[PDB]
Amino acid sequence: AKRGRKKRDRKHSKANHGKRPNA
Amino acid sequence: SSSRNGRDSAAQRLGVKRFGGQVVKAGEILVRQRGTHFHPGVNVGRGGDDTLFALAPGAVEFGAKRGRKTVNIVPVARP
RNA sequence: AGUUUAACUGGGGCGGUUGCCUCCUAAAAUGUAACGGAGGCGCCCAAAGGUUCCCUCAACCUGGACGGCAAUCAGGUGUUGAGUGUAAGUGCACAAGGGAGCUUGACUGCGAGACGGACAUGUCGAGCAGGGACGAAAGUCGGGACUAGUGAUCCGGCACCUCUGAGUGGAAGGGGUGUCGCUCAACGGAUAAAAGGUACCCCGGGGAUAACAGGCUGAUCUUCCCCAAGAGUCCAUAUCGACGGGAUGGUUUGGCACCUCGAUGUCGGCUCGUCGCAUCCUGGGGCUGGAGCAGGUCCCAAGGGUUGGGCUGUUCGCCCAUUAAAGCGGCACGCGAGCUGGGUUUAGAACGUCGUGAGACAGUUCGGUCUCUAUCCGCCGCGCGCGUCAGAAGCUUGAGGAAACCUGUCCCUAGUACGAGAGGACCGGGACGGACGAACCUCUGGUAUACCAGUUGUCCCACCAGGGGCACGGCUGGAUAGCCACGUUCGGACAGGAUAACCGCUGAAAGCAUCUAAGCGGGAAACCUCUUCCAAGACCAGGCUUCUCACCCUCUAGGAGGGAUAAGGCCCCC
RNA sequence: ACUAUAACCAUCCUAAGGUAGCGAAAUUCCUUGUCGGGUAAGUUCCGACCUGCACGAAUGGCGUAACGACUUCUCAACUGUCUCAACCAUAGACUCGGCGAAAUUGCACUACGAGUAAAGAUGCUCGUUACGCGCGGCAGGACGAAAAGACCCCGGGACCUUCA
RNA sequence: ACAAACCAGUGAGAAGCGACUGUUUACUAAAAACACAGGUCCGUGCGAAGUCGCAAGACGAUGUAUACGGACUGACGCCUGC
RNA sequence: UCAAACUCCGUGAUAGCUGGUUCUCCCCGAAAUGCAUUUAGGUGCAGCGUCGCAUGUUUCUUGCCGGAGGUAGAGCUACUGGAUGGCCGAUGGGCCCCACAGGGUUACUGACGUCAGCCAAACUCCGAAUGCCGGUAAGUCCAAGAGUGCGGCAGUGAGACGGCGGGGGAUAAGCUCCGUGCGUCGAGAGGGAAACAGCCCAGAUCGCCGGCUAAGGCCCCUAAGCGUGUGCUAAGUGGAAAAGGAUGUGCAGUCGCGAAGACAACCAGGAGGUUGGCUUAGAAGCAGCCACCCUUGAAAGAGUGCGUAAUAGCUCACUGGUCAAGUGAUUGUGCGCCGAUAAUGUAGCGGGGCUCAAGCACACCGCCGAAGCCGCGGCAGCCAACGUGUUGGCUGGGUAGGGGAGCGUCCUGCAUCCGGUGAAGCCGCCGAGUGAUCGAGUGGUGGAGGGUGUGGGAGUGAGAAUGCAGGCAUGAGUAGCGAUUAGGCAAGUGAGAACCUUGCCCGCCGAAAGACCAAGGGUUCCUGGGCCAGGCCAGUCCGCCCAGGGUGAGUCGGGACCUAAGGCGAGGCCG
RNA sequence: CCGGGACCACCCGGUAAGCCUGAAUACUUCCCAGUGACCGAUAGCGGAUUAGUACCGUGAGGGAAUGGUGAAAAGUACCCCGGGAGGGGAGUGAAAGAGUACCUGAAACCGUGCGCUUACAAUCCGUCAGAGCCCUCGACGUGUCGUGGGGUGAUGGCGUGCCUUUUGAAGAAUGAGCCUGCGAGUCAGGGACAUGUCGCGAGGUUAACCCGGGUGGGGUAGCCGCAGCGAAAGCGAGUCUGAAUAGGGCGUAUCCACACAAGAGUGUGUGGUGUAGUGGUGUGUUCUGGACCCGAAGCGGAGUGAUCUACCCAUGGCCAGGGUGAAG
RNA sequence: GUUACGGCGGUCCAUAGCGGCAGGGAAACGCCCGGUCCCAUCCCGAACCCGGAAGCUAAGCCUGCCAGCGCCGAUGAUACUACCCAUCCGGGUGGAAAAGUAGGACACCGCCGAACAC
RNA sequence: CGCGGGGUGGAGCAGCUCGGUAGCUCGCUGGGCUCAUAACCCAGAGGUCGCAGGUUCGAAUCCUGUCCCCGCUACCA
Repeated sequence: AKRGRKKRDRKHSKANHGKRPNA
Repeated sequence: SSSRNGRDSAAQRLGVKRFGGQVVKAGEILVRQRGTHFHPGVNVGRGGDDTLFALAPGAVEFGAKRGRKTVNIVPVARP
């Protein structure tokens, strides 16, 4: 779903380096 | 539903206890094993559970003899 | 009467499991979890142990009486695929596998050193002695090729012992050594001894843990889509579209158990809505196996509208009549500090079934307390203050918002086009309507608490008469105003702009073609304008005008402060 | 002898195998069973069938006049229950005077959207909107108040049952 | 408009349950539950049986099996099978 | 109040449960794992922390050396299994010779074997890297504040996410269960990620209006660049997404053809045999199909299609010409397009806005940017050195928790000191200390006991326990001011009157809202007086307050008369 | 005859089934005299006060709150406002900022007054920077500057309460309305373990108890150390096991030197050094106790309750009016 | 010291083996001749054992010839991989580095003895 | 949510592994009695609980998937 998708794609950022808490 | 499995035995901590070069006393357990993946050789004896123990001091030497992998104890010459 | 009635558990219950051994999981040391994947054990052997010696199979080929695929015989090939008491693994052909002889080490006392290790357990062990077995001897033998084949402690039993012997001798009893007795199997074993119900329930706790909702996931579900085997007279793609494949959405059943168990009230309905569009109608359009009427399918479109009833608690659904249509969904399966409370889901009772029973049933049945003065946000309305660079007043602009946006039947066009006919139009005109809404109260109609009349009972005004009080205004019959709807009138528009799907023009890139890349147009109830309403607190605080447009005092006259006034306004008053 | 069922038969078991009567029932899951009646339309109701999930003879069965603040269905009349609501009065609400509480309360000059976050935000982010203060009102939220959730689980009690 | 106001039955049909009048969960259940008369069974031969009580004693009952207690059923009708 | 009342006691019941547990600073600093458990939210032990003692580099890191493994990968004609296609061909099934046997033959199955290609967590002829064990040489070495042993004291024993390897699950879950000298949060601030425990950077001793940096960023919000150069992108891609669709564009190619004129366009031609045959009533360049030819000749397809009932006519493929060079088909890539699709409001860049990049790629240049590092200064802990307290090095986030050192309060032994020329306490001012906190510094208030040092002892520190008591707020000058009868005028009294008094009206009850008793209450009755409490307002009134007075019985109701139920019960019986 | 730990024998002791018996010992309703490194009015008895009172409950039973003027009432004559209350003058008093509401008189809370600020603004409410205004201290020169200090705060940046419990809370999870007081690891014991310190020291120490108006002096009974091993008999630097001189277990404080055996991990002898505990006390954990504090539902004992309610007993009373119309 | 040699051993027990096709018998190893003796066959003088020396290297054994089957097998590359970089590319770095394949690798070493030599 | 449970001649029922599986009644076939059923006699005949696996030598028998009508299936909120 949209919410989880967005929150996961947030990790694809120059700062997060492809990893985030709960992905 | 249910599973007919779920069992397991206790881990027996088999393996090699004293590797190559390790200086060992007599009677020291070198190899815990079930069969003779490692065979006994020079100054090494085989117990009832196919355990290998040093019959004399020395450094453990792993060798081969007619295809069998052997465990030998080479003496440590005192100065 | 006192108590027990286990735990694990992707909530609990039911089911299953609980210890030991083997493999995988296990990530090449060891170890490593799961209600992870597979199996086995709770023995057997007096030889299937020990030792000495000897041998090497299974399978295949060939030949052989019964004899066959396969019995036993012979030869050959065969290095291991057989067999190893029994699971699996590791091993074993040097044999630990097969056979024979002799035997009892399937010993006593001990044990350097190690493994493993929460602890308790567990495991190996050369070597010394005793007295033996086998062997010529070397040497091996403290059970079995290995790893499972078991049970702590307490308690007690048996045998033996140069232990102890409650004044002494004895004995009892105790003690040592060896050993026995527990599916204590929930197998580190609460007790020697123990099952259930609670919806009559209580307490302590928990969002450590389920039900509702939320959240994640999206198997399932839903909505699409890709390929197109094909059905479709032929024709894959008018339409349906198998086998398969890819995704959306998050509404279904679920999975997880992340907030909430020192309370997040549940289904359905009522009321109030609001949103999305995956559009039911209305609107626009492409294709059609579209003649026309009517459709099918797809695209655009969410402006408005989307009925009332029977049954059921019901949602849903079926049915009845209608309709232009009777949309799908979200918002804590919207909305219980807004309502209900029929159902679910307390206590009562009953049926069936289960249970010895207490009692239980996503079985049924009858009955069964729905609390709260709104602080904040929010929302609806209304004021007070200040500001908008003097004070006031009138009239206003309209940024920006709100509202509204529905639709049918009939007639003419025309029984024309179309069509063999049946039947039957688009486009465009006209009338009458339904529903919805606003305003109004002339009509109609309702109401009328100081109107009029009648009238019952009773009491009173001394009495008659006439009236009054009380009884729902006592009841009745009527009823102007006001409020109002059942009533009256009106409304939704016309028109324009820019657009969606779509139709195109001119046209290249690409000598053609091409709705496009430059350009130009058309095109919908959607959008902006238009209609109605609010609105300059529109802090860019607006604009056009008009009125007053003038005095004093104190501080030391700096910047102010106080007073009295005008225009005007407020209060009091009607 | 069409079909259907099965009066009938065989066989197994039993202590005996449910008789009369009743029957989608206060009992019938399937189930809104089927049929009929009633209704324009009836998951309810009545009658009947019997395929009794899971009736049954003193845990009485089947009926029953009369009775019932019982339950269910239907009808007449009646009506604002409704279509569909309007008006009048009274008590409050409102205003003035007087007395004068309450639950609650971590705070506070307590907005909205889309997000983010212990996964539902007045308080965080980015924006949008919003002059300050009150009065009457509405109840969407403050996971509002109240009651240390009764459901569920864990632990412990209590009472009850019994071939613990 | 004459029962004038006040006061003052709604009625009918059918089914289920329970026969009925009554009783009941004071404070969410008035019911189909309880009771009931009637029935059957069992017990009791009399300071009975049963019950309260350690006992005495008491109730039962100043009664005596046409009585008393307990159990189930629950008017009445037909019945109550193995 | 009842599935076993209430009260007291036992009793301060017990609660593996919840809650609470009060001053400071310094140093160190976890765990959420294993085993076992009537155990699973508890506990014991181990592991991990601290302190002390002992030992002393044994730890740890790196290099080298000696070693064992069976994972990844690979392989299987190397085993067990699976498994694709061929070849052979046992075997069977049939057929024919037809018996019965023995034969050939096959439309078939077709083992075994063999050729080639494959697969496996429980397959392995093989086999890593890593990791592990050991040794060794060094490193760190005024420190990791290591390691080991002993002992005191613990807490933890619910973990989370992320990276990697894996199981379960649908190779879904912000799922679950494991592993990982993996990390972070936990217990960790700071910067970035819009916000955002677990991601990235970096581990906060304090101070500074000093500097360099990391990650990330430099159009404005927002500090630093609308940076430089070369290209790309037209989709606001960037600033979500699939199968799959697609003359998007650029680059790099490759191939076919081409001035001997290509592809495109324009002009002319574009077949006979022949219907090549089957099939339909037919078959023909074209329902449909078998073959898929030759011939005049450029070119003619068994015809490219339409049209076609078959044909015709139509244009074709193709041939020739007119002008005139690029044209056409494909390969991979770099950016893009579509697919694309929810519900309060843009809302899938954080916002504005950006292609005149502020987007993408590659290079390059600087800068910003943290509590990181440096600089200056202060403090503390450990250690070392030297000297009998200074310097220097290193370190100094911190939850549970351990250790150490202290502040403040009270009571005290002793010794001192202050104080009616004003102690304490309280309110302040001015200040001080690293902290709790201090003030023998000051004023004010106040009125009588206190301070200091050294020891001793504690009812010694509260913000929380839905804590207890008191006082006071919020709501709020809000609700409500207690029925279903209804009050009004005049006059009076009085400081004051809606309410008291008087009068007149009106209205209410009238099987009562009247009158009398009992029970119960107990002076509330009456008179006089009062009005700060009470009365739900006020109050001159009162059932309120104060004082005084008031209740008279042979016949009433009761005793002295009687007994009922029942109670007490001499003796008594029983216990 | 009884007892000497079943029992028998021997021996010993005693002589039951009969009674009395002071002191040493336990306790304090009450009385007297005193003490406190005890409380000092939310404490200490529940009770400094009307106290087992008021009040609650039918009852058993539960069970409060309420102290301070001043040295002395000298307790404010008198006048004024007022109906009074209350106040202002006056007086008393050292002081009325001691007025029977009274010592001191905090905070919450409520006001009044002055300064600053605030009505275009989105605020865990503060912090950092900071305009402007006001006040203050100094300087110079005459109001601008400073090594300044304060109060306000326009405005900008940053910024998600405390506690508890959690993987994780600003959290929409819990608790808290606010202030003031009170409210939770304490005490005993020759207790246990460890550690520190003091005393003595191969010894240390007393307990009860006695004497002392005390905290001091006596008190050797015991306790811990001083030899262990063994089931024990027992033996003893050895001992147990065992047939063993044959090894192992435990012990011989530890260390040094030598010698001899060994290099199976080192041992055996000799010599030497020579062993350190114990009692006070502090601290930290711990045992028994309520044991850091609060908290159940419920269990038991003994009693109170049938004036509510259920049932019953005795004795009385009540049931308007109207209908229906049984037996006989 | 030399043997076409007899034993005893060794090797990361296959570069060693298997299968070749041509050879040898000095002593020795062997088949071989017989069972009287020790001894022996779950029956067998086959074997084990004993006594022997008639003939034969036929076989074993031994020597030479080999890539025919098996075995060994690099390098380089690839896979996989610890660490690192990297906002999905499981992309890439520097290190380690297989299996399979291919090129290529066909017994050796020691001690004693025998015959001869000497 | 989920679990569970016997099969055998044509029908109905038995029989648990020393190495076979079978037996009973009915049915059926043949004969007989009768003028023609039932009752009598039998040479009577009759089945692989389906395949996979045993430790298997061999399993109806034992174990698992299947063999499949099966009583009980029950998430109580």
